[PDB]
Amino acid sequence: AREALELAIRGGFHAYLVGPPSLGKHEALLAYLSTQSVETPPDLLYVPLSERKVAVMTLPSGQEIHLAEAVEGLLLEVNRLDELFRQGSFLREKTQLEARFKEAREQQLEALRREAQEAGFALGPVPAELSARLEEVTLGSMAASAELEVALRRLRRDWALHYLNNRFEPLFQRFPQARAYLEALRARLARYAETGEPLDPAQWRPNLLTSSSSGTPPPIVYEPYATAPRLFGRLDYLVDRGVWSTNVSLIRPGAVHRAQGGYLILDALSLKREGTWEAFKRALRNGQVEPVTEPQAPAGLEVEPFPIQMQVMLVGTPEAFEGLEEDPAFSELFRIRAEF
Amino acid sequence: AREALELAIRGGFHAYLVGPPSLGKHEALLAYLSTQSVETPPDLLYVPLSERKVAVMTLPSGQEIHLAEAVEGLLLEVNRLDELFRQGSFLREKTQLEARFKEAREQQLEALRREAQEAGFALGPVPAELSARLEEVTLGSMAASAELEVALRRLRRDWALHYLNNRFEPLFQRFPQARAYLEALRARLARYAETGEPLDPAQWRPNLLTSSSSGTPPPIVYEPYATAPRLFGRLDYLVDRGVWSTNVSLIRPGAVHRAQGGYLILDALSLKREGTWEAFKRALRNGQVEPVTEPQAPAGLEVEPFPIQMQVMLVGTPEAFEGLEEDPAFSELFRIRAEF
Amino acid sequence: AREALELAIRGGFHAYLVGPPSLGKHEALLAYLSTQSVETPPDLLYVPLSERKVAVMTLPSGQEIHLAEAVEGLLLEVNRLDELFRQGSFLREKTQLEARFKEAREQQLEALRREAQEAGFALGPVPAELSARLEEVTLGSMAASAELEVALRRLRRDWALHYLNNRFEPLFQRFPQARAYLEALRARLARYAETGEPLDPAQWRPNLLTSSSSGTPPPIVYEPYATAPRLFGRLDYLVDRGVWSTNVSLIRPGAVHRAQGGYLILDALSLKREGTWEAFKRALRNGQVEPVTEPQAPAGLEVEPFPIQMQVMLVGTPEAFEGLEEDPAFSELFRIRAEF
Amino acid sequence: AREALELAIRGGFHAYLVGPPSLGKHEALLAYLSTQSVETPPDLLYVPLSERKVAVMTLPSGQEIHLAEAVEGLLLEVNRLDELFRQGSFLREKTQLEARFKEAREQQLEALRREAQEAGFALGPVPAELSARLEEVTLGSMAASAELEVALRRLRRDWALHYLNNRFEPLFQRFPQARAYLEALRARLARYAETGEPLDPAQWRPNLLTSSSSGTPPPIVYEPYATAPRLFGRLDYLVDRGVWSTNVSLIRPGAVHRAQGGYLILDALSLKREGTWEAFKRALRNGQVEPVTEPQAPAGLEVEPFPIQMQVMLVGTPEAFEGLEEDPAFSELFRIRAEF
Amino acid sequence: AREALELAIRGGFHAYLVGPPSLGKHEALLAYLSTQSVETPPDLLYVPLSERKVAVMTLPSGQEIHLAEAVEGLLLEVNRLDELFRQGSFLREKTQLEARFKEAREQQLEALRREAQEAGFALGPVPAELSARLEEVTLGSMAASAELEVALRRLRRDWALHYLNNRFEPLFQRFPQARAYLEALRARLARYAETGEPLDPAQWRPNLLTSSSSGTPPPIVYEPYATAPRLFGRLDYLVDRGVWSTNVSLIRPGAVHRAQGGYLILDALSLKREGTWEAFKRALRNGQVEPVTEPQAPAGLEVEPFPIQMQVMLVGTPEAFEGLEEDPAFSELFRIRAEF
Amino acid sequence: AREALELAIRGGFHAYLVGPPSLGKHEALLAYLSTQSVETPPDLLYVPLSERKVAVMTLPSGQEIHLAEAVEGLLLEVNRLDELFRQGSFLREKTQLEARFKEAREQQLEALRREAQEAGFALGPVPAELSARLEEVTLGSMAASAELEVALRRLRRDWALHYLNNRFEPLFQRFPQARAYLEALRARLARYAETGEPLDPAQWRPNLLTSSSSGTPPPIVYEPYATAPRLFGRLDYLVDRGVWSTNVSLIRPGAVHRAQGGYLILDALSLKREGTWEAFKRALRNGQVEPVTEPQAPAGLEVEPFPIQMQVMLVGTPEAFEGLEEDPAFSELFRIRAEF
Repeated sequence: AREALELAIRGGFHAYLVGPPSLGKHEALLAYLSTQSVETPPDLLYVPLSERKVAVMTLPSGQEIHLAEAVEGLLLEVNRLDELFRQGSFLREKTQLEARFKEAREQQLEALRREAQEAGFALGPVPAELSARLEEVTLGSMAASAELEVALRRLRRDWALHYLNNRFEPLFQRFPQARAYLEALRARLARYAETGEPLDPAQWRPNLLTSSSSGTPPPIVYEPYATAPRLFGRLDYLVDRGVWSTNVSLIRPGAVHRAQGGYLILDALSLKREGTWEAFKRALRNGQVEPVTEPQAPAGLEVEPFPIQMQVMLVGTPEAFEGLEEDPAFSELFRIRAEF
Repeated sequence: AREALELAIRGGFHAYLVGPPSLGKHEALLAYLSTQSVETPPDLLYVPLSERKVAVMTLPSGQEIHLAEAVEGLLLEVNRLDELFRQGSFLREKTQLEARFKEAREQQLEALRREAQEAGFALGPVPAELSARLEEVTLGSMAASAELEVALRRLRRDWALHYLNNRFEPLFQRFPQARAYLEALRARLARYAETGEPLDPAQWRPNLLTSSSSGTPPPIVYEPYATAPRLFGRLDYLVDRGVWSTNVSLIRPGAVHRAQGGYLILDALSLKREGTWEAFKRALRNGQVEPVTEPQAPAGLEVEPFPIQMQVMLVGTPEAFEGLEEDPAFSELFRIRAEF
Repeated sequence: AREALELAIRGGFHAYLVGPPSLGKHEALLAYLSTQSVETPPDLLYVPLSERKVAVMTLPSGQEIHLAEAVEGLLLEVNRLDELFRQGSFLREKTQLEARFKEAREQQLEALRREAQEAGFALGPVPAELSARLEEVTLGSMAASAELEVALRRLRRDWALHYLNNRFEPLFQRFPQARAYLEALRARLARYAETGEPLDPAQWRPNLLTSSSSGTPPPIVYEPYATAPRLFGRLDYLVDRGVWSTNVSLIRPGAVHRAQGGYLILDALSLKREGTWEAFKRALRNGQVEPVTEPQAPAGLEVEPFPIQMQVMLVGTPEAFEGLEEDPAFSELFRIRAEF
Repeated sequence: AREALELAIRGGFHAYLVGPPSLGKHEALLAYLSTQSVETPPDLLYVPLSERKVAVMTLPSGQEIHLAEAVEGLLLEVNRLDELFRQGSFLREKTQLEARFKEAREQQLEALRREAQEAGFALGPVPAELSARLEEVTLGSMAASAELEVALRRLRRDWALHYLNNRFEPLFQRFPQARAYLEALRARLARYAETGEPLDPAQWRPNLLTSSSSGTPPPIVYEPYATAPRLFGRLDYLVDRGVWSTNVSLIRPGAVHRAQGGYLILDALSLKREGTWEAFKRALRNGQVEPVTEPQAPAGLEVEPFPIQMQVMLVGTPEAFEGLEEDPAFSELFRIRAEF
Repeated sequence: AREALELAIRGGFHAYLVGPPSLGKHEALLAYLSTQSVETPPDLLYVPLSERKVAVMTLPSGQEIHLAEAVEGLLLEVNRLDELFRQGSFLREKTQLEARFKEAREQQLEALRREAQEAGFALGPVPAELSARLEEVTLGSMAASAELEVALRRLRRDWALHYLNNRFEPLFQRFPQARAYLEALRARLARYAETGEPLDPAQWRPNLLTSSSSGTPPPIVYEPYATAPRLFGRLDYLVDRGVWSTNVSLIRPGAVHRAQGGYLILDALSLKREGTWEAFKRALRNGQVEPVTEPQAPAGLEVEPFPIQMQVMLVGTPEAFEGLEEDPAFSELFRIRAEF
Repeated sequence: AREALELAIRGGFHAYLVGPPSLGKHEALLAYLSTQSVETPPDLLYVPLSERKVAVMTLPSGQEIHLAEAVEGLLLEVNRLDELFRQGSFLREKTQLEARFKEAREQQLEALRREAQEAGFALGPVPAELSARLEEVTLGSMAASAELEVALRRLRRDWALHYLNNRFEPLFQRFPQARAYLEALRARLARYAETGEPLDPAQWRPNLLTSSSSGTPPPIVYEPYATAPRLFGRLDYLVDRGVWSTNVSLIRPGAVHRAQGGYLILDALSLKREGTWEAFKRALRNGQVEPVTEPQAPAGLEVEPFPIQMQVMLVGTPEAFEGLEEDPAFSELFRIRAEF
C-alpha cells in the first residue's frame, strides 16, 4: 500500500494505484505527493530558431523568466537601430559610397556622350554600332544600381552588428544554453536593419510552458481527462479571413509539459476511453513527444519533440485496470502496483 | 658582413644589405638563402565564406592541394542532388504534401460552391455579402500557394542536407581548420536544392596563393619592382559588356603571399621610386595587409587582411639607403645592417 | 541506374536494386562495390566480462589480433602463479600467520587444560560449568580456523595482484578500450590464486567476428538465404551427457557481424520467404541486434546487442519487391531505388 | 619566546616549548593557540570498502555528517528490496523462467518415459543401456536446477540494481569523493538481494573520527600521556563466547585523528617514559600511521595508514628535553625552540 | 538627444554631446550617467615585478584591498626571518659547515707547516720551491673563504624559502592572478635573507589606482582640464640632495585610470587647447597608454602600458567641435553625436 | 630455476640467483637477459639549472643526443651577441641614453658654474653655503653614473633577449621537458650580454649518463665490485693549484645510472665485503640515490637524487647469501630466489 507507493517514489518507477469505487483517490495521492520533494527541475521550454523552427531549451531552474525579460528588451532594439541610421557618421559612409556609384554611372555616360559625331544625348539616323555602346551603359547602370542596393544593405548590416554585439555579449555569458536562440534573434535584428521588415513579437518570444519549480513541493499534475491534446499539448492556429497561420506562441502545453520534473497522476479509465493508450505507450518508450497538430491544416511548424521527464501514477479501480493489465507492455512500463 | 647576415637570419630580423654599385647582389643573397632551411610553413590561402566575403585560412603544410581537390568534388554534387529529386521516395513525400494543399483549397471551394442559393460557380445579381466569402477563399488560396512553395523548398532542403551531411562529415574531420568554409559550401549546395540556382565555380573555390613548402629550401621571393600591387597583391575585375564583377579567384598574389614562411628580398631604390615605403611601413607595423583594389570600381569584395610572415632583406648601395636612413622608423624595422 | 547506385553509395543510404529475371545480379553489384573503398572500419568484437556476461568491444582496425594474442599469454599466467606460491618468501609469510593462529588456539587450550581440578584433558563426573568453557574453545577454534582459510586466500590474492599488475600495466596502456575486459581477466586470475579453480579458455577469450579491414576493398557480404540466424548470428550450445552449457566462444557471427563497416547485399525474395522482414526492420530502426538463441534452453548468456554499421543493398526483380513495396516502412528505410 | 612561537605558527614548523618546573604550561599554550585560526580542515575519516578493508576518506569540511546520515538511509533500503520482491511484475518474470526450467526437465522426463518397452516409470530386469539415459536426465536435472538458482539470483540482482541506481545517483553527485565507498555499499545491497544475507550496520558505517572544524578556533589536542594507542588510535575487538571479531566501528581515534588540521600539544617527558619516541619519529617521517592492533589476535582488518596533518608542539622543562636533544633526528623534526 | 545618448550607452560607443553656450552641461550628463549601472569592473592596478619593472594586474572587483593588506604582512616578514636565524637548529647547520671549511684550511696549513726542514711557520733563506706551496695555500684559503660566504648565503636562502613557502602558499591560491608579483616578493624576501639588505616598502607595494566599483553607479570621471598628465597619469620623482629616484608608488593616476570600467566625460575645448588630441587619438586607437614622464630625468621605470577600458563622452558647443569635426579620425572614434 | 627466473622477469621483481662455486654464472644470466626485451626506456640525465644546482631530466628515448647538440649551438651564441652590439641601430639607442645622462650632469654643472659671484670653476675664500651645492652635484653625478651603467646593462639585456627568444622558441616546442633548463641557459646568455662574463661550457652542458636504449636488448650492467661510488656514481673535483672546484660534467655515472630501464646484475659477496648493503637497502627503499661526494671537500654541488628504475639480480653461492639471508629486509626486497 504505502510501502509500494514509497517504493515507487524512491525507485524511478511509474506506478499504478488500485482502490475501491469511492472517488477522490486522486485528491489523497495528491496530498501525499505534495509533502515530498524532488531534485530541482530545470526550466524546459520552447524557443523559435526561426519563424518555422521550434527547439527545446533547458535552463537552470528560475532562469527562464530572466531570458524572457531579456528577449522583450531585444525586440525593442528595432527602435535603437532606427536612431542609429539617423546618425551623421552613418549617413556619411552612406552618401560616400552613393557618390562612388554615381561617379561610375555618370562617367560612362560622359564617355557615351562624346558621340557628338552622330548622336546628340537622349533623355541621326542611323545607329552606327555605337548602338551596342548604349546597351553596355544601360545594362551596366542597372548592374551598378543593384550592386548599390546590396552594398547599402551590407553597410546597414555591418553597423547593426557593431551595435548588437554589445547588447548580446552579456546575454551569451548570462545564458550559454540559449546560445543558438540568441544568435537567431541577433541575425533577425540584423535583417530588420538590412530590410526594414518588422518583427512579429509572437514569432520570436520564448514560450514558457510551466512555472519554475524548486522541487518542494514537486510539480504535480492531475489529469482526469486523457485526450491526446491534453496529454501532449497542441498547436493552435490563427485563421484571419481565409489565411491560416501559426507560431511558437500558439503551442499550448499539455500534462507532459506541466508535470516536467515531477508527477503526473492520470485517470486510467479515461486513458482507455480516449484514443490514447497506444500513443502514451509510444511516448514513454521513446522518452519524448510532439504536440498534436490538425492534420491537413495549410500552415505548420517544425517542432522538436519534448522530452518526458516525469513519473506517472495511474489511478483506478481493479475493473478499470483489467483492459490494461492484459497488455504485456503494461507491466513493463508500470512495474509497481499499489493498493487503497 | 656574413656575420651580420647570419645574425639577421638567426635572430628574427629584417635586415638590409649594403654593397658596391655592381649588379646581381640579389642573385648572391639568393644563392646563400637557398642553402638555409626554415621551420615548415603552413599553407596560407584565401577562401570565400560567401560570394562577397573572403577569409584567410591556415592549413598544415601540404593539405591545401587536398582541400582544393575535395572542393572540386563538392561542386559536382549538384548532379547528385538532381538525381536525388528523381527518386520515387522523394516524389511521394512531395505529392503527399501537394495533396494536403489541394485538399484545403478544394474544400473551401466546395464550401464556397454551396451558394446554390444565389450564385452558380464562377470560372445573380446582386452579391449578398457572400462577396466577402469569395475574397476569403482567394486570399486563402494565394496564401496556401506560397505556403506550399516554401514547404517544398524546406522539403528539398531537408533531403539535400541528409545527403550532404554524409559527404561533409569526413571533410570536417579531415580539415578542421576549413570548418567555416565547408559549412558555407554545404549551405550553398543546400540552396541549390531549394532554388535550382547554379554555382559559379569561380566564386566558391579556394584560391591557393603559393606552392606548399617543406622549408628546405626556404620560400624566397626577389622583388626588383616594388609597386603596391606587386608587393600586396591585387584584385582583378571582369567587365563583360558594361557589367563589372569580381570574385575570390580574381585575387592575384603579391610578394607577401609568395614569400610566406620565408624571405622577401626587395630592391631598396625601387621601394623609394614607387609610392610604397609608407604603405610598406604600415604593413610591417600592423602585421597584415590587404590586396590593392581599384578605388571607385562598381564591384568589390570584403577581404580579410593577409598576415605578414616573412623576413625582409633590403638590397642596395649606400646611396640608395640615404633617403631611407633619415627616417626614424627605418632602423626600428631594419635592425641589422650587413655589408658587401 | 549507375547514378542511383552512386547516389546510394555517396549518401548514407540503404538501397534496392531492381533488375531483370536473369541471375547473378548480385555477382555484378559485388564486382562494382569491390572497386570502391570505405572509411577504415574499427574492429567490432565480443568479449566476456564474466562467464555469463558478454560485451561489445571497439578497437582500432587491426588491434584485435594483438589483444587476442595478449589474452592467450594471460591465460598461461596460471602456471606462473603456481611457481610464485612455491617461493620461500611467500611460504614464510604463510607459515608466519599459520603460527599466529596455532598460538591462539593452543593457548586457549592450555587455559582450558588448567582444569586439573576436576577434568583431565580430553582427546569427573560431573561437568561443573567449565562445560561452557569447552564450547568457547570449540566454537573459537572453528572461527579461528575459518578466519585462517580466509586470511590465506587474502594473502594469496595480494601476492597474485602484485605479480599480475606488472603483466597488466602495459596492456591497459596498449588497449585502453579493453579496460573493463582486462580488469575482468585480472580479477579472474586473482581468483585462481585464491581458489585453485582453473579457467576454461573458451569462457574467457575474445570472440573475433570478422577479419580486420583496411576499407579497400570494403567489407562485403552477400546473403542469398535470409534466415534470422544467418542475418543476426546465433548462440550455439554444448550438450555433454544431459548437461547444457554455453559461452562467449559459442556465439556464431551472422551477416551483420561480417559486413560491419561495409555492405550487405541481401536477396529480397529470401527476406520475404523467411520469417525475417519484421525483425530486420526492427534491427535497422534500433541500430542494433542480438544473436538468435534457442528459446527454452536450460543455459544462456547475457549478450550486449550488436550495433548495425553497414549499408544494405536489397536485390530482386520488380515482382520480388511488390510485397515489400506495399509497406510504408519500406521506402522510409530504403530511400534509393536503382535499376538494371 | 612569543616570537619563536609566532615563528613556529607562521612557518610550517613542529616546535618545542621549554619552561620552568611550574605546571600548567600546556594550559597557557592552549589559551594562546585557541585565539588563532587555521585554514579550514577537510573531514578525514575511515570508511569500509568491505567487511575487512578500511580506507581513508577526505570530504569538504562539514560534509561527513551528511554522508553518515545518507548511509543510515541506505542501510534501511533492505526493507525496500523486500517489498520490491513482493511485486507482481517481478513474481511474473520469476515464475516465467521457473516454467522455462520445469519444461526442460519435464520433457526429457517424458522422453525418458517412452521406455514403455522395458521399463515403467520409477519414483525389468535388466537395464539395456537406457541405463545411461537415466543418468543423462539426473545429471541434467541437477545442472538445470543449479542453473535456475543462479538465474533467479541474477534476476533479483538486476531488479535490485534498477531500484538502487535511483537511490545512489544523487549520492554520487553529492559526494564524488565517496565514490568507491558508495559503490561498495551498492554492491553489498545488491548481494542482500541475491542472497538474503543481512548487513551488520557496524561493518558498513563510516567511522567519523573528530567533529568537523571551521578552523576558528583551530583543532587542538593536548596529550599528557603518550602511549602508542593514545597517539595513533587503536583497534578494539569483540570476543563473544570464544569468537573474536572486529570491524571499522571498532577503530578508536587517537591524537593524530583528533588533531587533524591543527595542533597537537604533547608532554615530552611522557613521550620518553612511554615506548613512543621511535614510533613517533617514524610517523612524522612517513607522513602517516596505522592504529595499534593486538599482535596475535585471531581477527583483523586491512587498514589504510592515516595521514599526519597537524603541527606538533612538545612541552617540557630543559631536563625533560636532554634525552631527546641528544638525538640528531630531534632538531631535524623540531626546528624551532621556544621559551617560557 | 536622449535617444542618441541611450544609443551611445547601449552600444559600445564613444560619443559627443553638443549643447548651447550655457555651462554645467557636464553636471547634467553626470546626473544622468549616475542613474545607470554597468557590468562589474575588475580592479586594474600597477604592481612592481622588480624595483624597476611595473606591470598591470587585473583582480576580481574588491580583491585589491585584500592583496594590499596581505602585502603589508609580507613586508614585516623580515622580522620573522631575523628570529629564524637566531634558532639553534640553524646555528648548528651553520657552524657545522664553518668547521668543514676551517678543517680544509687548517690541514693544508699543517701540511704547509711540516716544512720544519727549511722554514719555521710565518705569521731560511732561501725559498726552495716550497715557495709555490705557500701560494697554493693562500689562493686556496681565499677560494675556500669565498666558497664559504656563498654556502652560508645558500644556506640562509634555503631556510628562508622553507619558511616563506608556508606564508605564500595560501596567497597563490587566494590570488592566482597575482602569481608573478607574489613570486617577485618571495624572491625579494629570500634575498633579504641572503644579504641583509632591507626592503623599501615604497618599491614593493601595489599601487591601487581607484576605488573598487560594483558598477552601480558606474565609475564616472569628469575632466575639464585635458593635459597629458591628467588624462594619462604621470610619474613623479624624488630629488633628495642631488640624487634622483622613482618607484611604483610615485605613479599618479590620471582619468584613464580612474574611469576604468565606466565613463570619462571630457571637455572638448580643453582637449584642443592643450597638446592632447593627437596623443588621445593614439591612446584610443592602441587600446592602451603609458603615464607621462619627464624626458631627460636621470631616473626611470619600465612601465607596462595601461589598457583603456572606458567609454568617452566629449562635451562642448558646436563651435568647440568644429576644429575636431574636420579630422576624419574624429567621427571614426566618436560615432554618435547627441544634442542639448 | 628458469621458471623462478622467468617469474622474476615477468613480475616486477628483484631476484637472487643461487648457484654452484663454478664461476661465470654472471656471464650465463647475461646471455639469457640479452635475448629478452623491455619497454623502451626514457633518457634519464643530469642537467645544470645553475653553476651549483643539478637536476634530473627525463626525455623520450633518443632525444638527449639532440638536446646536447642544441646546447653546443646555444653556447656559441655568445659570438652572435658580440656582433649584435656592433650594430649601428644598437649603438644609436646606446649613445642616445648616454647623452640623456651627460645632459643632466652637464646642466647641473652649468647651474653650479653660475657662482661667478664668489667661486670660479674648479677642475674665494670662504665657502658661503654653496658648499652644499657642490656636494649635491657630486653625489648626483655619481648616482646618475651608476644609474647609467645599470640602464646600459638593462639595454643590452633587452636586445639580447629579443635575439635569444628567436633561438629558444623552437627549442621549447622541440624539448618541453627541458623547459626549466633552457630557461636557465637563456638567462645565462642574457647575463653574458649584461656583464661580458664568459660561460664555462663544462658548467652548462647536460651530462648524458648512458647511451639511449630501444629496449631490445635491455640495458644490462654487471657489477662484480660493489663499492658505493661504482653503484651510485661519484662526484669528481678539480684541484688546480690549491683551488677546489666542481661542476655538473664532473659527476661520474655508476651502475644505477647505466642500468636505468633494465637489469643490474650484482655480485652478492662483493656487496657484503664492501660497505654497501645498508646504503643499497636505503636506495631501493627510497627509490632514489645521490652520487658519492668527498665529505669535507671545500667545493660542492646541490644534486637532485637519481631515481632507481632497474631490476636487480643478485648472484652468488648459498654460502655468499647466508649473511644476507638473516636480515628480514632481504626477502622483503628480493622476493624471488632462483637456482643453478
